[PDB]
Amino acid sequence: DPAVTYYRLEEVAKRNTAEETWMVIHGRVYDITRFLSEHPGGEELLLEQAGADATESFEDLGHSPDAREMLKQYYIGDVHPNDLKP
Amino acid sequence: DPAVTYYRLEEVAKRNTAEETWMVIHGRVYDITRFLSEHPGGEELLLEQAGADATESFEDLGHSPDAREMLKQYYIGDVHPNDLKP
Ligand code: HEM
Ligand code: HEM
Repeated sequence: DPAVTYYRLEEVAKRNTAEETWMVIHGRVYDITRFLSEHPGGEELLLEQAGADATESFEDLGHSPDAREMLKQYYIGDVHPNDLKP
Repeated sequence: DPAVTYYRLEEVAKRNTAEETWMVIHGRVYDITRFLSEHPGGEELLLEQAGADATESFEDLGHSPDAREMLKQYYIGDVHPNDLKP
C-alpha cells in the first residue's frame, strides 16, 4: 500500500470554489479552503486559480521560505504520474 | 467570494456563434472567441458545443496539463450555484 495518495487533475479541477478549494503547486495537491481568509495577498487571487496549477504565479510573485513552510500543512497528496509534465 | 462574477446558464447559451463564443467547463465560464482558430483540435468541435457545458468532452479526450493551463486566459466568471446540477 503506497504511502502517498495520488490525484488526477480532473479531480482537482472540481474543487474550484470557496466551499472546497484545491490547488496544485510543484506537482503536489493542497486543500487551501481554510487558508483563504488568512492569505496576506487576499483571496480573490487564490479563488481565481482554484482547481488549477498555480505554480507559475506562486513563484513569479516570489514567496518567502516562511510561506513555503506554511504550505506543508495544507498538503493532501501528489498529482497522478499520468498528469505530470515531463 | 469577493470579486467573483456570476452568469446564469441562460446567459451563456446566448453566446453560441463564432461572433462571441462562451463555453462552460467544470462550472466556470470561458470566452474562447479568440481561441477558435488556435485550437489544435479544430474550431468545429468547439462551435458544436458553444454556449453549453463541455466538461465531459474536454475531459474524455484527455486534455494535457498544458491544455488546462491555457484555460486560465479565457476565464470570465462562474456559473450561478442554482444552475449547477447535483
Ligand atoms: C500555495 C498557497 C499560498 C500560500 C501558503 C501563500 C502564502 C503567502 C504568504 C505567507 C504571504 C506573505 C508574504 C510572503 O511570505 O511572501 C503571501 C503573499 C502574497 N501572495 Fe501568497 N500564498 C499562496 C498562493 C498565492 C497565489 C496562488 C498567489 C497569486 C494569485 C499569491 C499571491 C500573493 C501576493 C501578491 C502576495 C503579496 C501581497 C502584498 O504585496 O502584500 N499567493 N502569500
Ligand atoms: C475551450 C477549452 C479547450 C482548450 C483550452 C483546448 C486545448 C487543446 C490543446 C492545447 C490541444 C492540443 C493537445 C493537448 O495539449 O492536449 C487540444 C487538442 C484537442 N482538443 Fe481541445 N481544447 C478545448 C476544448 C475542446 C473541446 C470542447 C473539444 C471537443 C471534444 C476538444 C477536442 C480536442 C481534440 C479532438 C484534440 C486533438 C487531440 C489529439 O491530438 O489526440 N477540445 N485541445
